[PDB]
This record gives sequence, structure tokens and C-alpha cells, in this order.
Amino acid sequence: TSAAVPAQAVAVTGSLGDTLSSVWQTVKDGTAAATAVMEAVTGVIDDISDAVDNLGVTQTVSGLMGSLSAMKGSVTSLINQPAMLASSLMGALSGVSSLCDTRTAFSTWNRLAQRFERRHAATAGRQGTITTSYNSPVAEKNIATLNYVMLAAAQTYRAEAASQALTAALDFSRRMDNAARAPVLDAPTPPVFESVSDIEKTTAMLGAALDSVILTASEQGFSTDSVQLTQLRLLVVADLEKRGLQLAGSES
Amino acid sequence: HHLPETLPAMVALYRFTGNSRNWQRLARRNGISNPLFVPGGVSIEVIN
Amino acid sequence: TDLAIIWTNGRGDIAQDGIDMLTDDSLTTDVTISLFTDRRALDSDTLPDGSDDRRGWWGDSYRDRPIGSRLWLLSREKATPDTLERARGYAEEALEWLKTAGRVSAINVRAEQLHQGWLYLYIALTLPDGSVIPYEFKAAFNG
Amino acid sequence: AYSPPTLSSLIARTEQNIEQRLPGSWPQAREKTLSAIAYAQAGLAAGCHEHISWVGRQIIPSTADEDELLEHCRFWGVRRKQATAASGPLTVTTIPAGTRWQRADGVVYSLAEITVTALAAGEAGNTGENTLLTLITPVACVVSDAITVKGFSGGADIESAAELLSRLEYRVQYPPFGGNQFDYVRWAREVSGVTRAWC
Amino acid sequence: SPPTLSSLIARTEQNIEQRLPGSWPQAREKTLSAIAYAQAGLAAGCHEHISWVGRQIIPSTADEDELLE
Amino acid sequence: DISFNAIPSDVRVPLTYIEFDNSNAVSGTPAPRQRVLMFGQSGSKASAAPNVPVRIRSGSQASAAFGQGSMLALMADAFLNANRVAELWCIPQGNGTGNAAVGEISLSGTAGENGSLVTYIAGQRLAVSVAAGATGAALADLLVARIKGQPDLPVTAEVRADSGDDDTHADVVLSAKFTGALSAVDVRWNYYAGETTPYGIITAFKAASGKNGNPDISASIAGMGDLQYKYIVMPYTDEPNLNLLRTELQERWGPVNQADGFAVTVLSGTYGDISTFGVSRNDHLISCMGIAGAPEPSYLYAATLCAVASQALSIDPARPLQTLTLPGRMPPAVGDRFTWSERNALLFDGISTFNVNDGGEMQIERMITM
Amino acid sequence: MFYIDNDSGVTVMPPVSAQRSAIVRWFSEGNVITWPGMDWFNIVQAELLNTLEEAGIQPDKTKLNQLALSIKAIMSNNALLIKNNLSEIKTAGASAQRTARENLDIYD
Amino acid sequence: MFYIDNDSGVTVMPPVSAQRSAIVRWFSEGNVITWPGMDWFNIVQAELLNTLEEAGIQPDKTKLNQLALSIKAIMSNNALLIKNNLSEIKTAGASAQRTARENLDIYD
Amino acid sequence: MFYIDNDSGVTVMPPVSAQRSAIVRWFSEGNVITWPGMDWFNIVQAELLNTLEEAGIQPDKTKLNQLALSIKAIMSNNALLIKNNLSEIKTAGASAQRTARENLDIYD
Amino acid sequence: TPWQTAFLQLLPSGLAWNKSPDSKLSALAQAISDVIATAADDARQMLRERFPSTSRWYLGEWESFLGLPDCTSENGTLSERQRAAANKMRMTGNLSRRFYEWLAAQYGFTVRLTDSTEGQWVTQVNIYGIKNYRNATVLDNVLTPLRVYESGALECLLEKYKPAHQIYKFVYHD
Repeated sequence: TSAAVPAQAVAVTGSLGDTLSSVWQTVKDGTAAATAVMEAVTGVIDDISDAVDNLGVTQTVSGLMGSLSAMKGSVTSLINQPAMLASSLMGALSGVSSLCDTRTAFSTWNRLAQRFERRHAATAGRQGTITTSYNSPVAEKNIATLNYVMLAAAQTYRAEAASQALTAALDFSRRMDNAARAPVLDAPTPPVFESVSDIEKTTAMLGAALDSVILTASEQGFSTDSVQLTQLRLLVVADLEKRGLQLAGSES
Repeated sequence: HHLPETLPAMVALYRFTGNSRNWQRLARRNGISNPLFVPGGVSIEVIN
Repeated sequence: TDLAIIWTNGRGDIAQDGIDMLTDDSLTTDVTISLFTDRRALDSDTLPDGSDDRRGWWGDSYRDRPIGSRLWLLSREKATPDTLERARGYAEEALEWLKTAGRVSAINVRAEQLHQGWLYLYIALTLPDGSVIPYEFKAAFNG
Repeated sequence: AYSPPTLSSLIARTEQNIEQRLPGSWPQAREKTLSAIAYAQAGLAAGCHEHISWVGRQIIPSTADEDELLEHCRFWGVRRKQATAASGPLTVTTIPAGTRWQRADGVVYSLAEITVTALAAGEAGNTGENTLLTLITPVACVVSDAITVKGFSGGADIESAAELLSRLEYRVQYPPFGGNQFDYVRWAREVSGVTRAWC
Repeated sequence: SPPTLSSLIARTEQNIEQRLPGSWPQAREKTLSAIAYAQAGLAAGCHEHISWVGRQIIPSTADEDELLE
Repeated sequence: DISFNAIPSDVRVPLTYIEFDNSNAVSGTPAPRQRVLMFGQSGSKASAAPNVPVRIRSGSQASAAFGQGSMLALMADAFLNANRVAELWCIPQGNGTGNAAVGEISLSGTAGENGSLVTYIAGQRLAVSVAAGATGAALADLLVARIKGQPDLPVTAEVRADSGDDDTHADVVLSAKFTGALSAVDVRWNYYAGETTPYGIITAFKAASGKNGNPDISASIAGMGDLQYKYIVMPYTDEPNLNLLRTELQERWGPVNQADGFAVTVLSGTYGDISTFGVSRNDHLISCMGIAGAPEPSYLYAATLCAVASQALSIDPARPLQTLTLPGRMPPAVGDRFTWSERNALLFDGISTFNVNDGGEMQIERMITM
Repeated sequence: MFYIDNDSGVTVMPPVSAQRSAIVRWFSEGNVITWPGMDWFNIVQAELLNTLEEAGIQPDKTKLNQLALSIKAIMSNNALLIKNNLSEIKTAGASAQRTARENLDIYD
Repeated sequence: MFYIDNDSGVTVMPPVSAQRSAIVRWFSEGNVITWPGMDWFNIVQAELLNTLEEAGIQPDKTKLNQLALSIKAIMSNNALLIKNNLSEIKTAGASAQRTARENLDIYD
Repeated sequence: MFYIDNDSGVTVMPPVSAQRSAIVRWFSEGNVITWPGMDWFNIVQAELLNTLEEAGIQPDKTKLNQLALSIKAIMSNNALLIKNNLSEIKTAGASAQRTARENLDIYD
Repeated sequence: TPWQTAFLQLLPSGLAWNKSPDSKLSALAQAISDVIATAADDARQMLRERFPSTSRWYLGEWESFLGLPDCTSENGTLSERQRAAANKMRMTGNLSRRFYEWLAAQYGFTVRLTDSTEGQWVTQVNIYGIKNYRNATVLDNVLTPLRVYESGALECLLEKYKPAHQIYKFVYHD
């Protein structure tokens, strides 16, 4: 269905926040583990701030930029307190989503998803190494869970944006009348979602990405996180297949 | 009603009343642990 | 593209083909399922058996429509026109759900008695202009 | 998890998984066989979920049923008080060991005036006063009918589950009792006959 | 330690291939593969419920109400 | 109706008689009447003269007139609970040749958990609760008490001990009420799906290898009398008795003696024996059914088959007997049922076959004369 | 005799748990060391005892060639022999000889 | 089935070690304490599984007489049977019957 | 080879115990937990080696189908084959051929 | 198998469907239902894991919660670890010699607490039937030796659980 996607997005974001708050662990202040965790969190904030700065060319984003700057400045306070860290991160993601129109939402969320995927792949490709032996285990766990949660949140927001773009395109099509009428003298959706092959490619990409995310969630951040991501996909892919392709009333 | 063989609770309920949605009530009231194996020979109380 | 039902020895079953099972994307599977699965008999019907059990499916209360056909009520009949008329009516009622949708245009079903002891049903549909070519097979025997 | 999913949700999720994984797209109204396969899978999963819930209810003696509460008692070393056969006097005047008088109801009171024991160990062995009993196997020494001026007593049924759980709780909770003046008084008073003691 | 979802997929595919000789359910976009994936999802849910049934046997890792009991 | 002799001649007071019945005959008028005849043995204390037809209307009357648990009483009750319209006439017989020993049960002990032990003696299930540590002697005593309590079983039991006090290996010796080729029984401790024996209990059954012989039916054939018994049961699948019955039935069905007949029997044996017996007979008055597993004895199936066939043919003669369910009969195990090709080949030897529905009920898939 | 007579075995065989993995699994001491378990021992000794019982040989602890004797007995029961010169097929009955010859294309 | 079905096992068997003793060795509780190791268990399990594979029966867990069925299946696949009455020669072909008669010295 | 190769074996096989229980016994975990002991391992190993030696093959460590090879060799030494139609009785001589024909009732 | 029977019964009933034990529907039903069969086996073994006397997955947790790993738990035998956990979980008792004899014998040993020889508080623990051999069971590892030789398990146990005031004196007999 199409009306049941935002509720599932809200549920997925809530579950991801809860799993981050439940898995995050505290570390000693002066250690290299704390230094690495600080660097990772600051990097995530940097990615979000870059997205907001790209968004701000046309709009006014000063309030969100200031909030992000304050959160970057107060990193050491947030590391010790897990609930505030996850709550603030999801609030920042929702703030980024609050500045996106139906035109730019898919593009900005795709860019953020790629940016987070780069970091997740880079940090997950190094599993067994003599250098990785030196890193503390709790720091590595607290970094990997954060990376996965950020990636999953970005992908879920991208899927919801795609569904909303489909709705906007169908409303644009519905705008024009269909009845026979005489002409009268007059005196006063993203392009990637217009073609059909483009929609097929988008559906394939979304399905593959969410399937990979679920497979990863089967280990780190398991349980509800995966159950919710599977449901989200079964809803988003169904909506794209039915409304996007309109397989009922389309003849070749 | 007796059962000629051990049936799942859903099938046993549907055969006797025709609405299988209340399939947990039969298992709970009879006292079966696994609803998939409802005993065959013993008497079974079915609510219509 | 679901699995296809293949008839052998008077009893249909799913079949394999190369690596996996044989697949079907036509009305053949839909018709052979809607015709030859027993749906729940009414309260007032007289069952051919001496028993008091009516068939159906545990999912009939989960699938928005009764599953199959009431052709099982004619398990033991004598050669009289009443049974032929009843078989015609039951086939029409079982397959009218297709005509309700747009998957078929018209249904023409007739009943007859061929060589003694044969209940012959001739069901001819009218697929629309866009429907895919249906599957084609014959019942087969072995051993 | 904490709450098992509904069968309707299981059905919808499995059917959509199969449909979206297949290469094609199914029409609006169809009777594809894979739908029935998915419904059967969902039913199997729901039955397993209910069994797992039943299993999870049995891990604490407070909510466990009788059979598993018996396993808990067996582990902890508690015993169950079995049924007690009713016994009493059988006034008959005017003999093998297996002489069994019969009540008018149908129960049997055997020999081991005489204090006879009911063969059955249920409460049924409890009878009122002035109830007669007849002999099934003649002894050729006395008349068959008795009087039993005082009715039989005893005859308790099996120990109930609530009492068994309470006794298990007492066994778990009670403290160790070492040497002490009060403990010596209690030990020297628990014997049969002693009605006062000092330490 | 419940099996992961990928391990469950593999186990279901092995079972299907063993029961139907000469078959290869790992093929992409195929009926056996779809059936295996759906069954793996159901089994993953069931195994998660089993894990939650566990982990409350001891008071240390039990939940709140079970710990109080 | 009510016979004029019902009210005694000594009364002249207004009386207001009253009667109750249970049959299915609604009109009360004499339609073309059916008088099914039933051959069968009767145990001791029968109090019925052998070889003379007796009219029975109730299972209680049949039991009181032919003893408790005798195969004639069992068949009469099975037929009566399945078909009410027809009229029953039963002719008791004597004893066979062999002894009455049928076998022994052996039970070990030291049960490891609470449970229930179910024993299917002759299709009748006896369930006894097994406590935490009940031993073999206690379980055998309980089983013997249950067997003696229930009289409808065609067996009586006694208990025998062993030198192994613990792990008692107690033996329950069984003995049939009537002596004949049908005196054997079959035990299947676990029949349904969920049922199982408690862990730690060992059970076995040893059956005597002696061979018996069916009673002769020449006297019963002579005493049948001049009547049209539409369906005969006769659960004696023996060559010398079949010869006499077929000779009498072929003497009937002729133009000179216009009296009809038909025999339905059940042969409980392996596939080769069933096929050979089907090939052997070659007559058009007997229609026997071959079975393999048969937890119940053959005469129960014969009685129920006769009941359903008689009702379905009296209602409408020209209607096939394809799909009818024998009410309350236990089909064989899944592994012992014949396959489709085996049934197809069995229909070519005159042996009618059966089927099993989606439920546990069994169908009468096709009925064919020999 | 053959079974566990070390006064550590139960009289009734415990039920065998259902199949978990389809592929063959072997033992390894080095990434988790494996343990045999009761099912493996029970299955192996049950197979050996079932072969012994199929051959009609009662187990006895003194002898240690009963598997070879069992195989030889299965041979002598269910196979033709070179030292018999087809005698086994001709002591059975005349129909056996008729079938053998008509099979070998030796008829009237 | 007959292999180890526990969660502890490796889908690839570890290679067996090289030979160390040329004389037959045994177990002893007492005078050196002995431990089984993976090699002995793997060898026994592989022998049973390979016998099953040679017979052609796939291993199953519920059944226990599969070794006896394996021996009987090998017996039928390789040797003549009393019940069959020399049907395998005919099944093979006509030249087989010709050569069988030739060996039995039945000329035209 | 087939025996223990962990450098923890005894060259002389320790004697077996007596026969203690008359009924069969099976492994269990929980009663008391079951332990195999040296007797069970020794019996199983000795029987496998005994059948391997009786067939005529010496034990080896590399090969892993030696039970199947043993069954095949026992087959080939004592029973008629299918590939060898009747060459065994052809080689046995003329008396064997005449006895086979006479017992098949092909004479005079 | 009962699970495949349950699956077949769940599947629809009619003429088109073949539920004979040799058809493709049955052959696929077995594969479909075996996974849930294994799941049910795990959920059933949780009932055995409920107690520390028989637990195998949760031995580590039952030992961490009880603080078990100590002298009375033997070297590596899983049976002895289970026994130590199952005794420590339900060990509460008095200081009497009868109770100490019972506690010592519950671990498999055999001692008797006889009167002193030199004082009044110094009771004599006469230990009979000394045996340091423990047979390897089927639960423990494949690499463990057939016999594990452990000594001094009873000594430190009794010294740990001895009365505060009293001092024991151990004597070994045969």
C-alpha cells in the first residue's frame, strides 16, 4: 500500500534509535578508543553538515547548521550519554528531511546514502588484520553499530522519498482533465521518476540495497531492526510496482 | 466431537464450525500444548 | 509465474523441469485449481457420502472467496439429465469469478453423456485481446 | 519475540515475499498455487510460535503446569503426598489374610474388633457410622453382614498443585538452623510425647 | 546463539535440494529460491522467539518482571 | 405396528398404552422388505440355541442373547449403529477346532516421567496413566483391571509375574472368548500421532503360532428356512464354507426358487493372498473386500460394509457405491495401504477395494462382484 | 555383550533428535572442538546390531568376527553360490525350473 | 543422518594425519591414557557413509538398518538371487543369454 | 591406519570384561551420564579390522572405501556374478556343467 | 515425519492435489517443514536447559551467576561441572556430622566423621574408597583422555564449608 509507508518509516527509525541506545557503551575519556569514537562521530556529523550545506544554496538553513555545529562542539558530552547521542542524531536526520521538497528529497537522500555506504564498506572490509588486532573491541563495536544505523536510516528515508515522489507524479497526471471541451484563448516529480525503465532500475536498486541492509542487520543491530526493514521493503517495493508501473491498465 | 485423526487446530475448527479465525480458543480450552497436533481419539469441545 | 499442475493417473501434482519445478503464467493453472478443489457445501445440501462432513479449506476464512468448485457433490450419480444440468450449473458458478473480472469475456459450458459411463463437460472461454497464450497439455497415465 | 506475530500478518508477509521474489507480476484476481503454499507455511509458523509460548510459560514454578511443576519438585528434592487408604474397626463377632469385606456401594475393605484397611486410597473410603459390610468370600465361621458401629476414617486424596507449590516455596526459602537454646527446645519438643523442654 | 538469516537461507536451500534430487534452488529469480527465502524468514522469526524464551532462565539476564518473580 | 395381543385380555379399564422406538422407518408401512442374515460364533453362556435364526432389535438384546463380547454380538452392534432401516436375523454357531490361546503381552518397568500408556487390544484403546516411577507389575495390574472392567472386548486377561522383581517383565496372558480362525487379535500401542509411551517402558507382544478352523455351516444353511434374505454377511473366508454358501445361493437366484441373496465379506491378508483368493472364487453373488493392516478384526468391517451397502442400495438400486464412508471404522496405517496401481490391479481380480479420505474416514471406492 | 555393559547405559534407547544440517559434517579438534554425543554412538551401535540381527546371529562378547559371519550368512541366505551348482534354485520347486529355462530361452 | 548433526562440525573434512605406528594399537583406560581424536571417528564414519554411497542409498536419520539394506543392495546389484531365478542375464540382453547357454554347453 | 594413530595406543589389546547385563543397553545423557570405555571402542575397531582382514585386504590409512571393497571381494570370491555369466561353472569342469544341466532337467 | 503430515493437512483438500507419500508435494513438504522441526527441537531442549543439572548451552551463565568455578568443580569434565552447579544451587544445611557425611557423599565420595583423637574440636574425616579416576562421558570433548586423574577435590571442599570454630583432621583408608 501507499498510505502505510510513513508509519513503517517512523517505526524503523524508532527501532534503530532504540537499538543504538541499547548497544552503545561508555569508554574511558583519555584513551585511543575514546579518540577513535570521537573521530567517527565527528565524521558522521561532518557528512550530515555537508548535506545541509548543499541544501542551503537555495534556502535558509542557518538554524540547522548552528544546531549541528553545537552538537559537533559538544561531542565528548554525548559519547558518555548514549540516549542523548542517538536521539540527537535522529533529530538531525529528521531536520534534514524537514528542508527537502519532493523535487530534491530523493537526490539528497541518495547522496547521503552513498556517503554513508562508503564509510560502512571501508570500516567493514577490514575484519581480520594485525593492525585491527591493536584496536580496542568496544570501540570497534560502538563504531560499527553507529555506521550501520546511519546507513539504514538514510536508506529508509530514501525509500519513503521515492514513494512520495511517485505520489506527486500521479497527482500531476491527475491534474489534467479528461472530458471533451473546446479550446479558449488564455490570458493570465524528479526526472528519474518519469520514464518506465528508470523506474525499473530504481526498484531494482532499492530492493538490492534494502536486502543487503537486512542481511547485515541479521548480525549487528539484529532482532526488530531486521523485522522492520523487511516489512518496509515489502511495502515500498509493492507500492513502486503497482503505482509506478501501473501493470493493470497499461497495454503494450 | 471426536477426531478420526490428529489435525491442526485450524483445520479441526473449520471442519466443525466453518470459521477458522478463532483457532487459538479451541487449543486453549482443550488444553493442548502444540495446536498443530490436536489429539484424535479423545473428546474435543468445539464452540460454534 | 507459479508452479503448474500436471495430471497423471487422474490426480494432479506439481512437476519438475531441468533444474527447478515447471512454471506456468497462464489461465490453465487458475482454471484447473478453480475447478478441481472442493469448496464448502451449503447447510442444506445432501452430501454424496453417508457422512456429515463438508470439504473446503482452512484458508477460506482468510482468502475473501471460497476456493474451488462444488463438482464433488456428483461423486456417485446415475445416468439422468438432472446430474448433467447440475454439473453445468456447478461449473458455471465455479468459473464465473473470472467473468466477474476482466480476465475472460464469455463462458460457454455444456454437459453430455459420451460413451456409456462418461460425464463429458465442454467448457469454452473467450480470452480477451491482451491475454497471454495459455498452457497446453493432456492427461497422461503410466504404470 | 515477546509477542508472536498474528497469523494474518504472517500470511500477508509470506505471500508478498514470494510474489516480489518471483520474476513476474501476479494479476489482481488469481488462484496461483504458490498462495496455498504460503498459507500452509504461515499456519506451520503460527503453530510453532504457540508451542514456543507454551514452552516459555514453563520455566518458572509459579506459572508452570502440573507435569513441569513435578519436574521442578523432583529437581529440588520435594516429594508429593500420595493418597492414603482409609482404615478403621469392623465389628463382627461369632481367617485368611486376604479376607475382603464389601460395602454396599462396591468398594472392598481388606484384612492385613479387627482394624481393616480399604483397598482404595481415595476419599471414597471415608464412611459414616452404622454402615454394614458383606463378605464376598465366605469364611464358614461368622455371618456375612457386619455393623461397623464407628465409621471409617482417614482416606485423603492426592496432594494438590497449590499445596505442592507452597511446600516447594517453603523448602527453598527456609533458613539453616544451627545450635541454639531455642532450636534445642524445638528439637527436643518435636519428639512424640515430650510436651515441655528447657535448654 | 540462534542461526543467522543467511545461514537459515542456506539450510532451507540444502533441505530443498536434498529432498528433490537433481535440483539447484540457489538459481536467481526462481520459484524454489523464493520459497526458500520465505521459509527462512519465518524460521528466523521463530528462532528469535526461542532466544527470547531463553535468556530469562537465570535472574542475571532476565527481564524486569521475570527478575522480580 | 402394535400387536392386538399387547394388551392382556384380563383388563377392561381404560389403559393408554405407550411405546418408544428408534428406527428410521418413518411410514410404518411394509415397503419391499430387507432381511439381512448374519452368520457368526457365540461365546460361552450364550443362552441361545445354535443354528436357528433369531430376530434382534438392539445391541443390548444381542449381547444378552449371545453373551458379552461374542463376535456375533460385536457384529450386530456394529451393523445396528450404522443402519437402522433393515431387519436383522442372526444365526449363532459353535466352536472351531483350535485352542483359545491368542498370545501374551510383556511389559518392563521403571518409567522415567509422567505419561499415559495406550494399548489397542483389538481396535479398542485402553489408556492407563503412568506415574513418575510406576513399574511393569503395577502397569500390568492396571491393564488387567481395565480389561476385566470392560467386557465388550473379545478377550479375557490374566497376570503372570517373573523372577526379575524390578524391571518386572510382567506378562498379560490373553484368551479369546470364541475359538476359530477369527480368534486372533492385533496390538498397536501407538496408533495416532501425538500418542507415545512414557520413556523407560518396554512393551512387546508374542502371538501363538497354532492354527484354528472355522465352524461348519451346513446345519445353519439347512436351518436358514424358506425366506428371502436379501444380504448375507457370513464372515467365514474359508473354502469349504464358501463352497456350501455358493451352492445354496446358486440354488437360489434360479427361476424355480425365486429368493435372492448376496454375501459381503472382508479378507484380512497380504497382497498375494488377497489376489489369489480373488482369482480363485469366480462367482457373482459374493463381493469381498481385501484389507492389509486392519487394526480391527475383519468381521467388524464386514458388518459395517453390509450396513452401508444395504442402506444405499435399498434407497436407490441404480446408484453407484463409489464414495461412501464406513461410520467409525479404523483404517490401516499409512504404510500398509495399497497404492493406486495396486488397487487398479486388484479390481481386475474381483476383490473390491477401499480408500482413505482427507480425514481419517475410509471410502468404499468401488464394489465389484467376484 | 556388544552393547554398553559398563553399567552406564539405559535399557530403552532415547529418541533421536531431528535432522539439523543436510550436508555431511565431520569432526574437528581446531573453530570449535566437536563432541560425539549420544546420537552418534547410538546410531553406530544400532546399525551394527541391526546387521547382526538381520543375519540371524545373536551377539556375543567373546567373538570378534561376527560382522564377517553376518555378511557370510547374508550371502548364504540371499544369493547364488558357486559350490551349490544351482541346486538352491532347483530344490525350491518345478515352477522355478520352468521359469529359469523359459528365461534362458530353453522351451519346447 | 548418520553423520554428526550437532552444531559442532565442519562441512569440509580435516585431512587425516600420516602413518605413525606399523603395529595395531588399541585403547586403554589405565599403561598410557588414550584419547580418541578426530581421525578414528572420521575414518569409521567415512567407511559407513561410503558403504552406503556404494549401495546407492542416501543416509537418513530415522532409519537404523541402512547398513543391512546396503549389504542387501550390493548383493542384488552384483550377484544373482534365488528369488530372481537368473533374470539379470535376460535383462542384460540376448548376447548374455547366448553366452550363458554357451557356458552351460547347450549347442544347436 | 584404521587403528589409533595418536601415539597413545597399546600394542597388546587389553582383555575385555565379562557379560554383566542380559538385555541391550543404549547411550544416554540424563539416571547417570554414559561413558563409552575402552571396551566399546576396542570391539568396534576389532570388528572392522576383522572383516577387512577376512575379505583379504590389509588395512590402510589413505583409502576410505575399504568396507565397500571388502564386501565386493567377499562377493567375488564366494558368489556368482553378473558380468561373469556362467564362466565360473564353465571353469569348474564338465562334471559341474552336467550336474547343472541334469538338475535343471535338460537331458536325454 | 509428523511435521510433513501437518503441512500436508494444512494444504488444501481436493481432487487436484495429490498428498500420497510419494508425490512431489510430499517431497517438498518434508524440506519445507524440517526447518520448523529443528526449531521445535531447540525450543524443547530449552526445557532441559531450565535446570543447571542438565544444561549444556547455559553452563557458562549458570556458573557465572553462581560464582561456581572453584575447587569442587573438576578439571574439564562437563558432568562434574554440571554436578557442582546443581549442588551449589541447592546447598543449604546445618553443621552436624550427619549432614556433612551426606553432603560429602552427594558428590560421589565416601567419608565418615569420627570422634577426635587428641582434643574435642578436632573431628576425624575418615575417607574410604578413594578413587581419583573420572571416566570421560559422551558429553565432554573429543580430545579429552579416556580417564582424567584428579586429586584433592574433597579436601578443600570440606575445608571451605567446615564450621568456623572447628578444625578437621583427614585420614585416608582403603
